[PDB]
Order: sequence, then C-alpha cells, then structure tokens
Amino acid sequence: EARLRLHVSAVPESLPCREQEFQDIYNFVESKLLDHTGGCMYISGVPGTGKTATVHEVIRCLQQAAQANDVPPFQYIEVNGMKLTEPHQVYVQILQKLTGQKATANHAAELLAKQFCTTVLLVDELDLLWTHKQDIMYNLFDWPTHKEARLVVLAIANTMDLPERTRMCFQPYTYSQLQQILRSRLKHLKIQLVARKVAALSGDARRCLDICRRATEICEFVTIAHSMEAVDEMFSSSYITAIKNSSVLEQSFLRAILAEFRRSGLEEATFQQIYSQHVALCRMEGLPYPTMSETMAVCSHLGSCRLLLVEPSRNDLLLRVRLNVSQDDVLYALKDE
Amino acid sequence: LSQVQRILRERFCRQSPHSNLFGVQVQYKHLSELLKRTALHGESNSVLIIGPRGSGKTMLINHALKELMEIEEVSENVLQVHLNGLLQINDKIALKEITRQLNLENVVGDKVFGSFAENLSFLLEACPVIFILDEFDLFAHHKNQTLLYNLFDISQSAQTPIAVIGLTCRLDILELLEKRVKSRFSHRQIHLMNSFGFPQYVKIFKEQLSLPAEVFAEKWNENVQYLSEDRSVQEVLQKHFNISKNLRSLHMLLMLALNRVTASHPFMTAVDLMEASQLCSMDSKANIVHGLSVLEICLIIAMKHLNDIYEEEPFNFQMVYNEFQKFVQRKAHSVYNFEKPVVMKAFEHLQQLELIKPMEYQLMKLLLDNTQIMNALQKYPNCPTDVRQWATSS
Amino acid sequence: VLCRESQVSILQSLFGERHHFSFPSIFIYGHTASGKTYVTQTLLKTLELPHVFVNCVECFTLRLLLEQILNKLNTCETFNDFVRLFKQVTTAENLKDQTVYIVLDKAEYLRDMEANLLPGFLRLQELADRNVTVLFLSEIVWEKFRPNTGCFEPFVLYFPDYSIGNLQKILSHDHPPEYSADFYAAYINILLGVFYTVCRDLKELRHLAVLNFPKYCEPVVKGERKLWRNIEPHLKKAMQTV
Ligand SMILES: Nc1ncnc2c1ncn2[C@@H]1O[C@H](COP(=O)(O)OP(=O)(O)OP(=O)(O)O)[C@@H](O)[C@H]1O
Ligand SMILES: Nc1ncnc2c1ncn2[C@@H]1O[C@H](COP(=O)(O)OP(=O)(O)OP(=O)(O)O)[C@@H](O)[C@H]1O
Ligand SMILES: Nc1ncnc2c1ncn2[C@@H]1O[C@H](COP(=O)(O)OP(=O)(O)OP(=O)(O)O)[C@@H](O)[C@H]1O
Ligand SMILES: [K+]
Ligand SMILES: [Mg+2]
Ligand SMILES: [Mg+2]
Repeated sequence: EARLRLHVSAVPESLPCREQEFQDIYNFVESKLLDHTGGCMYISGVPGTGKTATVHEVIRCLQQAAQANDVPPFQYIEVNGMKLTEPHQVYVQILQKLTGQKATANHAAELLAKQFCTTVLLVDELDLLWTHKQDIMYNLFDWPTHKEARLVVLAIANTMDLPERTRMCFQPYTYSQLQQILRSRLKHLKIQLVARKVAALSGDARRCLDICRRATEICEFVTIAHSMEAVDEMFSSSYITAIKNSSVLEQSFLRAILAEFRRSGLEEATFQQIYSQHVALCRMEGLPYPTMSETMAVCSHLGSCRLLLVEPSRNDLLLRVRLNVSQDDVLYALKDE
Repeated sequence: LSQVQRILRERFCRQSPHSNLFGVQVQYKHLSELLKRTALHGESNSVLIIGPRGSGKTMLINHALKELMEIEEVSENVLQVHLNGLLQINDKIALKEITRQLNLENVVGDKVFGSFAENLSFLLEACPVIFILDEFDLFAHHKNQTLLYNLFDISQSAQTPIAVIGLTCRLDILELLEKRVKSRFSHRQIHLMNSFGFPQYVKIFKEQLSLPAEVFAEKWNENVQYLSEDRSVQEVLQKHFNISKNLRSLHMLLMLALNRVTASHPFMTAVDLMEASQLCSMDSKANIVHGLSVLEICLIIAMKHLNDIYEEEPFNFQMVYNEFQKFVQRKAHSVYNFEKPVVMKAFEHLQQLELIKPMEYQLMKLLLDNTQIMNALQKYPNCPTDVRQWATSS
Repeated sequence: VLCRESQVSILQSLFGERHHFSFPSIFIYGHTASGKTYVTQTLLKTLELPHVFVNCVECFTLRLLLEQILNKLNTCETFNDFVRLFKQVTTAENLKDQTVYIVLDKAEYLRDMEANLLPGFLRLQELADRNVTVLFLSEIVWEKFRPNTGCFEPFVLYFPDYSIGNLQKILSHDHPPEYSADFYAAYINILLGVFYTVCRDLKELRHLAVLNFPKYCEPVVKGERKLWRNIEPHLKKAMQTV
C-alpha cells in the first residue's frame, strides 16, 4: 500500500492550483450577487485547464459565504451541453432545477422568459447548444441583461471565438504548473525526478495524472526510466510501428505509391497507376505477379488501418489513393533496416 | 472419426475461446492488469486495443474477461456490457442496450430522464461494470458523441467503477475523438497487436492443426509436425505469409484443406494444402471474363483499342460500335455482324457486371487491366483466331 | 445437377456434419446461368438442412429483408440490432444445436442499402454465436464489396461458366421426350453450334431448344439423318434477332 496509495490519488483530485483565476471568478459572481443584478461570463481554454473544477470550487466557497450571510443567498444551477442528446432539453433542465418542474422545451422557454421578465447558472460546454438559428444562446445571454432578471451566467467552452459567432480565458498548463499539481498531492512521499519529466507537455492536466498513474503500473509490474516507458506507450505514433510490421507485399505497395508520387509529385494517384508500379517492384524482388484480386486486398488492409485514404472499393481501377502518413515518415519506416 | 473436424471447425471457423496466445504476452499483461484493477479495486480506467483486422483483439479481450470472472468475488460483484458499432448505430439504441444487458429493464420506461447522462448514471447507481465497445471506430461517428463523452466523463469524475475498453483497427482512431473526449479518454492506453516472424508463423500453422490432449490424437500430431517442414508446404505458407501475416487468413487456408480430409483421406498432405491455396489465389475479375460471349469480348477489345488510341479517355457506345464495325469490315460477308440493339444488350451486360463504369450519351471507362485481357484471351476456351489477331493489332 | 459435381464436393464437405460449425460466411460468384442457386437449393433441400432463401432485390429495405429472414424461421424488425436479438431468441429443439443457413441472393444489392448490414451478416456467427452460415451469391466480384473499415473476409467460391460441352450434357440429354436421346443430342449439338458464340445463357438456350425442336424433326414425320442443313438458316434467323 506504499506506492499503491499513489494510484488512489491520481484519478480525481482537489484543491485547485489555479489561484489567480479563482479569485477573478469569485469577484465576478460576488459583484453581480452583492448588487442584486445579472450578468454573463464566457470562459475559454484547452480541455484540461481546470475550468469547471475552478468554477465548482468558487461555488462551494460562495455557498459557505452564503451561510455566514457574507453574500446574498443562494440558489445555483448547473447543466452540461454534452450530457444532452437534443440541445433543447436545456430549457427542461433549468426549469426542473427551479420550481415549475417538468414541461416541454417550448413551454419551459416561455416560462423562463416569464421568470426573467438571484440565481447562478453554470452552462458547461455550450458549444453543443449551437443550432442553425442559435435561439438558445441568444436567450441565455439575453436573459441576464433584463431589468427584472437577476441571473448570473457562467459559460464554459474550449474556443475563444464562440461568443463572436464579460469574458475570461484559461491558458494551457506550463512546465512548472503541471510539475506543481503532481507533487501537490504526492504528500504520501514528500520519486520526484519523474514529476518534472512528465511535466513537459501540451497542455492538458489529465495527461499528467493518467501518465504518471501508468508509470506506477510499470514500476510495480518510480524513476525517470519508468515514465519514459509510460509516455512511449501513449504518445508514441503507431503509424511507423505498423509500417515496420506490415507484410512483404504491403510494403512493396507503399513503395509503389512512393514511386508514383515521385513521378507525378501530387498527393493523389489511381489504384491503376499504383498497380503498375507495384508490378514493377514485385518483378524486381523475385516475387510472384501481384494478382489484382490480391492487390485489392492489400490496398484494403492498408486502408482499413488508415495508413491510406482510399476511395470506395466499387470504383475498382479508378480508386484514388492518398497517403495518411507523410512520405518522409514512410521512407523512415521502410529504410530503417 | 470425424472428431477431428468438430474440433478444428470450432477453432478455424468459429473463434475458439481457448487457444494458444501468440506474441500477445505483453499486451495481455496490460489488459488483464487493468481488468483486475477495475474489478477487484474501485478504480476506473479506459483503454483501446488497436490492431489490423483479423489479428488480436476479440480473442484477447475474451480470454482476459474469462480469467477475470473465474474469481468468485468477481463473478458475483462484476457485470459486463458488450457493445458493437454494427449492432448499435445510435447512442439511443446503445442506452437501451446497456439498460438491457444490466438487467435494469425495470426502470421501467416510466421515468424518461432529463439528460442522457442522468439516465446513464441512474443505471449504474442501481458495483462495477466493464463496458466493451467493439468497432469503436463507429461509436466515434455518432452525431455529437454522447456515449463516448459521457462514458469517459463517468469513467473519470463520477467515481463509479467502470471499465471502457474499445476495440478498433484504425491507427487514426485518436484523431476521430473530439478534443474533450480525447482528454477524458484515459490518455492513450493503447495495445497494439500487429504481426510476427515467419518461423513463428509456421509454428502457429502446426499448432492450430494439431489436437490437444483431448493414441488417435498422438498419431495425428506426429503427421502435422511432419507437414511443418516441407519444401512445398513452406513455399506455400511463405506466399500466404508475404500477404497475410495474419492468423485468420491462415485459418481459412487450413479449413479449405480440412475438407480434403475424410474417412478415405485420414490426414492432410502437401497436395491438400496446395489445392486449398489455389482456390484463394484466383483472380476474381479474370474468372468473370472467362464466361463472356464472344460478342462481349470483341467489345472489350474495341474498348482496349479505344484506350490505346484516344489515350485513356472515356468512351460511349457509338465509338465502340464504330471500332467494332471496323473489325467485321475485313470480310464482305457477315459473320460477327449483329444488330445495334443486340450489341448494346451485351454492352449493357458488361456494365451490369461492373466491368465498365460511367461518369450513347454517357461516357464510360474500362475496368480491366490489359494484362488481364491478354491473359484471358490466351485462356479462353473457344477464342477464334480472328479476335486474337485483332487483339494484337494495337 | 450435372457438371457442377466438383463444386458440390467443395460446398458439401464445407457443410460437414450439421451439428458442426461451418464458415461464418461464404461468397459464391459466377454468372446468371452458372447454376449457383440450383445447386444451393438442392443441397439444402435434399439433406435436409434448415435454411432460408431471400432475394435482396425483392427486399430493398431493412424492415422487409430482416422481417423475411426472421419470419421464414420456423416479428416486427427495423434495425440489424434486433435481428441478432430475435435470431438468437429463435432457438428450439429444431434449431438448438445445428448449423443454420441464410442464403442471400443478389447480395450485390446489399451494397446500396445500409452501411452496417453487409458487415453484420459476414460476422453474424459470432455476433449471435448461434452457429449460423450466411451464404452470399452474386454476379459481382468480391473485390467490389469491401468497405472502408473492413469486414470479416468470407470464403470466395467460384462457380465457373458452363462450357459448350457442359451445356449440351445439361441441356440435351435430360429431356429427350419423344425420341432417342441420341437424336435430341444431335439436335442440341446443332443448336449450340449456332447460338453459342452469342448467347451462353443456359436459361435462354433451353428456350430455343424447346422452340425450334418441332421444325427440326418435321422432316422425320414427313419422311425426308443430317438435318443440320434443315434448321440452320432458321436458327440463324433467330440468332441475330432474339
Ligand atoms: N490544478 C489542478 N489540480 C488538480 N486537478 C486538476 C487541476 N487541473 C485540472 N485537473 C484535473 O481536471 C479535472 C477538472 O476538470 P476541468 O476543470 O479541466 O474540466 P473542464 O476544463 O471544464 O473540461 P473540458 O475543458 O474538457 O470541458 C479534474 O478531475 C482533475 O483531474
Ligand atoms: N495472437 C493471437 N492469439 C490467438 N489467436 C489469434 C492471434 N492472432 C490472431 N488470432 C486469430 O485470428 C482471429 C482474430 O479474431 P479477433 O476477432 O480476436 O480479432 P479481429 O479479427 O482483428 O477482430 P475484428 O473483428 O475487429 O477484425 C481469431 O480467430 C484468432 O484465433
Ligand atoms: N446442371 C443443370 N441442370 C439443369 N438445369 C440447370 C443446371 N444449371 C443451371 N440450370 C438452369 O438454371 C436454373 C438455376 O438457376 P441458377 O442456379 O443459374 O440461378 P443463379 O445462378 O443463382 O441465378 P443468378 O446467378 O442469376 O442469381 C435452373 O432452373 C435451370 O433452368
Ligand atoms: K454444419
Ligand atoms: Mg467543463
Ligand atoms: Mg473483433
């Protein structure tokens, strides 16, 4: 249970290492809350930057403050866009969390309009609420600006351009910031040459905890060598691996592709042209003739694993073939030996 | 007796749950490891088994899942859910399929929950579950990806024991996931299956044909080991190896040669496998050409002359008709001369066979390779000396 | 059945014993008149193996194709999801332990229907694990069926075109109604001697064999061998027209 207790600490965690962002959001809600007014704040960032976690923290703190009467009471509501099949179910959620309970999306939206013509509403990943007419976004952002509406809106998504089609952004995590979170809870061990090794990344936090959690799995069955192995089992590109393990005729077919490309110089060629090249190579390697039924199988083996991008098999000799891997990568996979 | 057949048929055709695991020793450790961690402890993980098709995945996960549930605590406390991208084409179908495999059909339908996640969470809360997603590629293609996102979202932040194990053949899988789902996927837990060495292939050949401990089996295995080394079986197995590097293709080869074994032919021979190999090596489109009428052939030779004259430009019936008329013109008498509607019937039959493709007033291009044509003509049973001379005119 | 004897030995031994397992999928190709389904139905009828036979051009949709296959086993069916469900739920002392056969004729039309339907059928054995064999037969080469993500590759069995000799032996000696079979033989040998180079379809040759038979033997009843001279211009009248 020594280095095994370090397993238990990776999957979720607390408390935040985003110190400055937290304060900004707290003061935003506190400002709007103290005044008995509404507002909206859009939060950008990379998927791993601690946006929803920080918000949840700010909420728990504001509820504590609401118990001592430091800040006005009370209610809070959260809904996730990716948790719904059909965007319009949002109106049901919001209403169901408030009074009035169940109703259709049409009747709910009408009711929310009535209520809004204090409450904190978190809409996490409203990128999913995009619709042709975008009525729901227009409503969520219009509601807090009504006189009779006291509503504070916190909108999370991954892109800065969303509101362009009262704002904040979470930058990706740096060398030191990631290094911080890992040792931040290693307190079982107060092994730390690794925490900085894994810490060079782009830019998610989940990568760190999941990577190092795998490193411990390597150790048992932690040094820097264990983490290099951990990363090489994850971020390592599988394409070059597959080309090395591909069969004989599969490689000759790639050589055929590269031959046709070096002739034309384009990124597309037809199975017919590639076929002529493949015949030439099989002739020069002492191989048997590449029966077109075989070569079609091969070309599908390489298109099933996405080494190739191939037109549907119905087109027969007119298949147009693109490489899903850069020519330099293939030459390196074939020529390494 | 036929007891041989009953065995190899469940091994070759159906996929034998128990067999020898070749070269997966590392990958099995990582999968079985993770599986203990989610089943025995309260940990939640997600992993992808990624290989070419026909090798690896489904047997690995099947073998791993079996050994896992042989633990008494596991069999009682662990539920497993098997999903497939072919069967469930919609995340709503999948939701109701999870509800079905979890024996949670007692919800029952009276509460339609406000959100997809709320319905999924309500199912798990009614205690680990191992989610197997086969043909993971297709689950990535569902609209906004609700099933993947919320399974990973539940795998990470919900602390409900769950195991999300995908199977895919795509080296491109990770690029098919949204930024959000890619993050929540326990990052790039990846098992790769791929291929082996030729000596390992031959050892596999002899191991799959041999019979287990079940004097009849002992005599059988001695003869297999004799086959393992032969200049014939080996030069055939290599030819298949240079294409396959796959145990499923091998299984087919062993199966076809297994029909050759009867009560009058007790055990396989070199010829049994050579014949079985010949059936697989046939060129399908060459076989189809062999059965055309001499009219259809002459049309293809007309099309051949048209691609060699106009430089691979498409053509229509008219110009084919003209070039074909130039063929019968040689003799004043009518031998191959037929009425235009009939020639077009045969022409339309070539299209009906998808030996010509469109893009008469429609332009089309020939789907045959010239070496297929000249080889077929030499192998054609009745081919008249006149059409052969015409074929080489170009 | 004649001249297919070799294909019967391959396709019969593949069936093996009925309680065994067979290929998850088999794909037969060949021409219209190759005799594919005549051989398939006989083998399924004679033994007699439980089976179903369905025409893919008749059923264009899923509802129709899948409801036929389910009904014919002895049932509202939308998506292939519920076929494995309700095919797996179809088991009894009749089907319990045995190989079940599903023959999809003109599978070439499956390509145009539903993306997941042809793959689901190729693997149907392990999807329901019910000991099934799906038999595809079409005039289109297997190379054109393959999808992007792939599939379980079936066994590709080739039913070769009938030769001119295979045609006569099948076409002639099996209905010599009013005469010696040698007389009807010389008749067919002349029939093919004209129409073969144009029409190789056994189906159509049987028509013309029936059509022009009376005129061929008319000089016999009227008291007038070597009748090739008699009907050849008449046969050539029908050749370039029919
Ligand atoms: N500073 C941190 N300390 C501890 N854990 C962190 C930190 N930053 C991120 N995490 C990890 O990230 C998760 C919190 O989610 P996060 O706030 O990144 O969601 P999100 O950014 O809204 O999700 P997405 O951006 O993908 O929509 C936690 O479960 C934790 O494992
Ligand atoms: N390393 C191996 N150990 C055991 N059997 C193997 C191995 N590699 C290939 N096989 C055989 O090849 C077949 C592969 O089946 P499986 O479904 O497990 O993977 P797959 O065919 O790639 O799956 P998919 O349906 O995604 O293509 C099995 O019948 C199995 O017996
Ligand atoms: N050996 C034979 N003896 C007698 N008749 C035969 C023979 N072979 C084929 N036929 C003829 O062909 C018919 C059988 O159809 P066949 O088996 O050619 O269908 P199919 O090949 O499955 O059709 P398609 O290929 O167009 O789907 C019989 O009814 C008979 O008219
Ligand atoms: K059987
Ligand atoms: Mg979020
Ligand atoms: Mg599989």
